[PDB]
Amino acid sequence: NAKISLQYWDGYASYETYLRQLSLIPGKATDYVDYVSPNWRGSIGTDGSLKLVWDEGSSNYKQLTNMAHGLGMKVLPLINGSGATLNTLLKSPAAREKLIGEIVVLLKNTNADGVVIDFETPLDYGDVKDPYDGVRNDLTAFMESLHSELQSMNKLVVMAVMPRMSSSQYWLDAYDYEALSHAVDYLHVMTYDHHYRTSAPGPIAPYPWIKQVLTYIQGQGVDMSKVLMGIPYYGRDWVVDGKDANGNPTYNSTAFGYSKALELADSYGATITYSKYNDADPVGTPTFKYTDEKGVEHTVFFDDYTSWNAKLSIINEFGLAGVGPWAMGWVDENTAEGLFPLLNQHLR
Ligand SMILES: [Ca+2]
Ligand SMILES: [Ca+2]
Ligand SMILES: [Ca+2]
Ligand SMILES: [Ca+2]
Ligand SMILES: [Cl-]
Repeated sequence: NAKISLQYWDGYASYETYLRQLSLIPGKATDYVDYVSPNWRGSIGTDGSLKLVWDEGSSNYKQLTNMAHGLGMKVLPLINGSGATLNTLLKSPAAREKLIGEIVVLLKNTNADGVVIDFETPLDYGDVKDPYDGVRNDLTAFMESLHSELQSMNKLVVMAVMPRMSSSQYWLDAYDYEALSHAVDYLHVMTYDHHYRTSAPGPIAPYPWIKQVLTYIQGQGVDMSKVLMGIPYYGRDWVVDGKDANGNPTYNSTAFGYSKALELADSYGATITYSKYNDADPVGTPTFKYTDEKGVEHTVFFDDYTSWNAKLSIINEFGLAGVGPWAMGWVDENTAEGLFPLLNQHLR
């Protein structure tokens, strides 16, 4: 009954932030977390070169990894990219070789346990009709070359992919989900940010929407026992920040953790309500509104222990491998007290 707990270690360029996040994991560490994924990515180049967040010969990477290893966890450095820079790279077979080589020397000069690839949209999808042109096959070739290489080193490969809902979403055609699922050990479907920073307010990851995404992914024929679902630790506070050139109201928002949301609702005396996404949403997502001292109306959507628990149940419905939440930086001591036991109940 043991499921995979992949935690994202978003310390960015701050060595102390990495340490502070580990220290926020209580009891026996392996009872809550299997893998930790640090975003040690500084910049990825056209030619496939890789630049990390600190100086060249820094001992930070080795020290942080031995730290996590001492706690019984495994480390999978997050390699994330997007946009034009990543499109040129994958197009070039030399640049693909180059990046993989940089990954190889990283896992050697760190003794890490593998890598989480996070190549996000925008990605070249070419013509809309043709579902097979663009960077799609070049991306697959990268994953297959990486998988072949790292598995020789007895290292793990996890790939974070965009949450596709249906066939009409042509801009996601870069992800050959079936072929990709065979080039990884785990497939992390990032089922969150259904509502984002400048969109209309709403649940960041509604219960029926996650199931909807996973149903599509299942339809592509991927092995669901290799799929890690996604869940947000953060919420969002939306306001109307103005107008566009055509007079249309524009939204903007700030992201925060579970604790901040509670303090907010308490400060303004707003009552929290579970927003049911539709008739197929039993528990729902917590939400509230308030008006600040400047007269601006705010709308908040976030996740508590109640909604988190309902969404984690999807692991049992689809027989998933586990969950990859984003991210530990959104968890403070108050949140951690109830969140980690909650994780242990579902991930055992
Ligand atoms: Ca992301
Ligand atoms: Ca296309
Ligand atoms: Ca199509
Ligand atoms: Ca208008
Ligand atoms: Cl943001």
